[PDB]
Amino acid sequence: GLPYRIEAALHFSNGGGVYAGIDTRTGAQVVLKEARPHAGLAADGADAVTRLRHERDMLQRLAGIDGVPAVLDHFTLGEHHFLVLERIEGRALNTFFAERHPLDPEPDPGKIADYTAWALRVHAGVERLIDAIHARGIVYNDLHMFNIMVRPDETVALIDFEAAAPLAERSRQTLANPAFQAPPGRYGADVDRYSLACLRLALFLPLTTLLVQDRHKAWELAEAIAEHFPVPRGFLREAAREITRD
Amino acid sequence: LPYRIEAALHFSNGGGVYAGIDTRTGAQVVLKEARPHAGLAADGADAVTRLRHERDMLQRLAGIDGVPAVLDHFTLGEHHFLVLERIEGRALNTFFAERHPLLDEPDPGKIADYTAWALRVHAGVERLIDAIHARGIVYNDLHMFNIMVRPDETVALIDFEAAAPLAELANPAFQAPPGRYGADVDRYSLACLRLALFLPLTTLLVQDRHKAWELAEAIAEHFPVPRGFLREAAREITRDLP
Ligand SMILES: Nc1ncnc2c1ncn2[C@@H]1O[C@H](CO)[C@H](O)[C@H]1O
Ligand SMILES: Nc1ncnc2c1ncn2[C@@H]1O[C@H](CO)[C@H](O)[C@H]1O
Repeated sequence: GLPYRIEAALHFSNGGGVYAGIDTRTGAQVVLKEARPHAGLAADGADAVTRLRHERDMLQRLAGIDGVPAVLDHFTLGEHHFLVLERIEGRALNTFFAERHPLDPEPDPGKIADYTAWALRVHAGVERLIDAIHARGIVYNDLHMFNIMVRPDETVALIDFEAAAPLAERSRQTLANPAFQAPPGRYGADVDRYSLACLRLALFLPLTTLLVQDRHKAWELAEAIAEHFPVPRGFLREAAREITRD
Repeated sequence: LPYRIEAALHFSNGGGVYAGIDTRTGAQVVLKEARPHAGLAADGADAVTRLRHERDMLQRLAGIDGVPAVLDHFTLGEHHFLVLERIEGRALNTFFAERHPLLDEPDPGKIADYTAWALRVHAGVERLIDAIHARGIVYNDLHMFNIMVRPDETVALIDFEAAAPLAELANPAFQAPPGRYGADVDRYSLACLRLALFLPLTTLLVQDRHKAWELAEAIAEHFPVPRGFLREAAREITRDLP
């Protein structure tokens, strides 16, 4: 009875799945997230349905922001919740680290300068987006390469908002970034300020060194990037300043 | 150190999965990493805890064809790494958008090729799950996203974080039934998989398990699936309903 044709199974995790579909009335591309309840223990945490409704709430707080997927529809069949979101076209930032990173040992500085400009675009777009989210009273809590969409026109977007929370809440909980240890004792907009600094270095470091080097090496990492990329040098300095503020 | 990360595959609950190559032997490997306190869940488990648990399950299942081997595991500071063998092939869920939508006024030869293919894949999933139970552990996340179809059409399973000993839930297509335990949890998932291989995606998500017999009827009208196959699935899925 649905007006949506589900055409692809993208992901499933913890009672929640993500599918690509089609509005049959308009042909419009959509994304479907759905959740099923789990009667369980408190130690089990929030179930898929509870986390689905929080994400919908957060996306409704952020409606109208360019870079935040719109909520098109929501319904329940029995206790099966469905959340219909607009589909952000483009590629996630983590898929650029496959090819666009091996900037080989000795490459053409034409491509080096082009990449530095490109990376600074992406961080600036992600920062503007994060700023607009803070203006609604929301702190994204999960900023990293796997959540950042790079659209065909080079503008950016963020995919998963299940981890976002109101800014007024004061929570010592810090989610870790793929590259550096979670910073001890941070809340409010400072959590995103930290992830953005991590992203400023990650955009230039090769994947292997990303996972291996810890946050005490940030100063070394900034100086190393400066010698190999034409970055305005205080830009990298300020990232290492933010990552090592404790 | 002895690995070169080539691609960033996924990051969830403070844990990253990366594709890599052993710099010595040149072999393809999968890198999983976790930092302490990261991904702290309501039950006190962090990403290191889950990674330690996944290695334990993989070690108890060593030697089973279809369970990725544990190649390496080490720490770099407080940073834990788990190096697994790369399963070649495609995840079963990527076929559900490519192989079986065109089989809507369809070509009967292709309908038959797909049917024999799906019964082979499901039978291989059955044997893998049987060998795993024999080793005393129950898979818990058996569904199309966890099954790899290798080049030779043999199957493997991919994520063993959810695995647990038989001593001590929801499926993409249907709700988990109340109070099933032991190896019976895995056989419910296998039953759901039987109908899932033959249903269109929208009917999978929309139809609940009260309609199992109806969906089994619908499947036999499009596919040459033996009826006992579909009825064992419908019966197992409804075994505790009015
Ligand atoms: N609202 C949305 N628009 C486009 N893609 C979405 C999406 N929500 C999830 N995805 C897809 O999930 C994967 C990353 O979690 C994929 O990287 C990502 O494509
Ligand atoms: N040993 C392995 N061989 C191939 N792919 C692996 C893998 N381990 C994990 N993946 C891929 O990572 C994602 C989530 O773990 C995907 O679920 C999964 O495709």
